[PDB]
Amino acid sequence: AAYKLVLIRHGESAWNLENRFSGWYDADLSPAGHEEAKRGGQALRDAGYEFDICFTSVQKRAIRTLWTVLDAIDQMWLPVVRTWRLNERHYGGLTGLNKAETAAKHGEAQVKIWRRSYDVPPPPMEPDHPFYSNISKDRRYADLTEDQLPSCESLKDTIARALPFWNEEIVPQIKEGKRVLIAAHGNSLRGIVKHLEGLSEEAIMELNLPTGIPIVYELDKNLKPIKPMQFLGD
Amino acid sequence: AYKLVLIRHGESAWNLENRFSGWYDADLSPAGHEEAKRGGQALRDAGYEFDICFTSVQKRAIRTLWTVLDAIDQMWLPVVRTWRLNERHYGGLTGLNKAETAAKHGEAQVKIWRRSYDVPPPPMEPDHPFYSNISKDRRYADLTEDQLPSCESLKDTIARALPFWNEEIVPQIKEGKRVLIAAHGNSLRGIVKHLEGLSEEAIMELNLPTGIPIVYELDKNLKPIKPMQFLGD
Ligand SMILES: Cc1ccc(S(=O)(=O)Nc2cc3c(c(O)c2O)C(=O)c2ccccc2C3=O)cc1
Ligand SMILES: [Cl-]
Repeated sequence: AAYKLVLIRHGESAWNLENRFSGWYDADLSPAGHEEAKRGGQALRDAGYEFDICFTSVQKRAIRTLWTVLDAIDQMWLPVVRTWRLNERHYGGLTGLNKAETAAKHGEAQVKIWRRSYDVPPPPMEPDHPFYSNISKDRRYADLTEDQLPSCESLKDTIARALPFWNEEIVPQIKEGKRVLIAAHGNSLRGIVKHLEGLSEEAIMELNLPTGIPIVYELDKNLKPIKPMQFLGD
Repeated sequence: AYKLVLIRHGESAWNLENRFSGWYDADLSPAGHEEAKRGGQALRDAGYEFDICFTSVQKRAIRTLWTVLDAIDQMWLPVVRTWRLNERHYGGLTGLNKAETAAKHGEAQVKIWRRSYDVPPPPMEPDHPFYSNISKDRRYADLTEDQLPSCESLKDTIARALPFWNEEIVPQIKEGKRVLIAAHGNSLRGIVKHLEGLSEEAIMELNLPTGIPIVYELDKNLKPIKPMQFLGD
């Protein structure tokens, strides 16, 4: 086809292992997550993939995944663009809580409702939240407007601030013929996949992208996929 | 009072820094990596923050930058890569050690190359082991015929580094962005020469230390207000 696009979700984070809601908390890769990013890199290398430009979030689990991939494929020299707009979903008050704490405080019913809903957000991260200053006052978000910096996000909110970056900064590069690598997060990548395949809310909430595995799209000139997404590996 | 930080990468693999590594894309050795880590830790201990980073398209400089950013928890910063901050291109000498260089070209000529500001080494010819590896590397595919060097004098290196400094780095500094530059001995020599208004002789005598943060305090005209400062112990 005309174009080729590659996506990868960051490998396992240290809070993926603790089973805690990271969201905008900047958790690093776990050692296993680093190995995942490395195997994804080796997969892209064995298949001879070349890129011209890379996009990622401002979160180090995604960034380190990109670094590990670029290292594996000997393309550390590529231009890299970072944006908060490819960040993980902001999980508001749930940030920092594990499964048990979440259920204990909100109940199994409320947790299932949040879990299965597309447009209902978790509660907001309030100023007394233990990660409030760590996230909301981080200087990497200093240039965001009052409206842009979320206290919480539904999957809808997430996709809503992710697709403008896709349309305005990524799409033109692709149509310029640049071969794009996007290393990011499950939910921000869900936005892109939903747009690409024209999926429904139910369908996208059913899609679970695996950590650290390359996802290949073959696109026509209008960025319509000519076939289903493909995973790279062994 | 603007604040500018430079860092020169450390040791590369296979003893390549003593083999005119030049435009060959040698990786850091584990020791060179550790140097970058100590420099990063130095910057962390001193509480330095940056807003933007510049580096070359060579992985020993890029991995130096990555290591520093990891160490100071600023992996999220915007990063700009440019061939214009590459190490000096050593042409036909690239990859040779001292004895091989003297044996192939003679002591007289080697001394002349070594002490001259504007005499380049011979070009890297098609039979050189790195000829296609460098000249055909796709990261330089957009360079024009004049821009892609077969060899460089120190004058040439500085001449292609300073327009990047002027056009891309200077505006950032003047907007108050705190700049980090991770690059190579000779490209950084170019910047230091421009900053301190040094002569050809002085800049050929200047040897910037590796893996140590180098701090400049500049006034509004980007003239240094004091000597360069090193961070560590
Ligand atoms: C940190 C964490 C706590 C609980 C779980 S779970 O065992 O219930 N599995 C799980 C849970 C959720 C989710 C999930 O995908 C899941 O596998 C969600 O997507 C989700 C979205 C918005 C609010 C809450 C959730 C949610 O709790 C997983 C991860
Ligand atoms: Cl980078």
